[PDB]
Amino acid sequence: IIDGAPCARGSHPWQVALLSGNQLHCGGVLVNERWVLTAAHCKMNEYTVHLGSDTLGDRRAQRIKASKSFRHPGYSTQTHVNDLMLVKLNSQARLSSMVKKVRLPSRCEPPGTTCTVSGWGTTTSPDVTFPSDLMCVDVKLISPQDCTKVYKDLLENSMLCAGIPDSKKNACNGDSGGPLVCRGTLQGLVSWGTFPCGQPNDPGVYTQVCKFTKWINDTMKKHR
Ligand SMILES: *C[C@@](*)(O)[C@H](Cc1ccccc1)NC(=O)[C@@H]1CCCN1C(=O)[C@H](C)NC(=O)[C@H](C)NC(=O)CCC(=O)O
Repeated sequence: IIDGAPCARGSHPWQVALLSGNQLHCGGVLVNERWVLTAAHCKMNEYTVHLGSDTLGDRRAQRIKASKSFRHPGYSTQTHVNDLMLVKLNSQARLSSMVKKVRLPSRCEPPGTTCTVSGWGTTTSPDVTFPSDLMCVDVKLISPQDCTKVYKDLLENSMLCAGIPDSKKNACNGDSGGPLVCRGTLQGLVSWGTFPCGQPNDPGVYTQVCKFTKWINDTMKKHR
């Protein structure tokens, strides 16, 4: 997260991290005791999932191995359309005041809504700096018509743009798959942006969760 501040302690109990061993790979969100939602571009053969602490690296965090994951069938490794994936935990997450299921949306929040995006990704770019504490920034949803002016053919329908005018506040490497929450529901998963991160007036681009709830539910049903 570029130009953020630590998230409020205990306010992100549905945030997880996907690790390669104990190295950050991506963010994610806990959907239920057996499933994490993240970005398809974060696909690996196996993952370690961190839950239950705002401190990445916390010796007391819950850690669960995950062997199985399923990208949206429409995902492209070229364009990153449909950048979402479900990761199946090998054992059930232990829920508590610090480990909670995210609230998936019924509806799509409109342009101009204020939202919060979180993650443990780099706070600097191109030279990286990885934080210990979960970082947050508030960003506003940008309409497709406005966002197309910037990204043109790179933007496809189920991508949602968000940012703050003239601001570096944004997502960056290591934040993918983490949550963009607006008015109490999960509206986005971090997907992509420009490089170096934090260029003013280059929106962050998110998978628009309100377009994928049938696939999310159907896939979880199918796999257990
Ligand atoms: C995987 C996830 O952690 C990461 C999150 C992220 C968010 C914002 C900025 C950078 C990274 N997502 C990515 O790494 C995605 C998926 C692979 C490629 N990718 C990108 O966001 C890359 C960095 N974006 C680009 O290549 C964009 C489309 N082009 C440019 O940035 C060109 C130059 C420019 O205008 O500055």
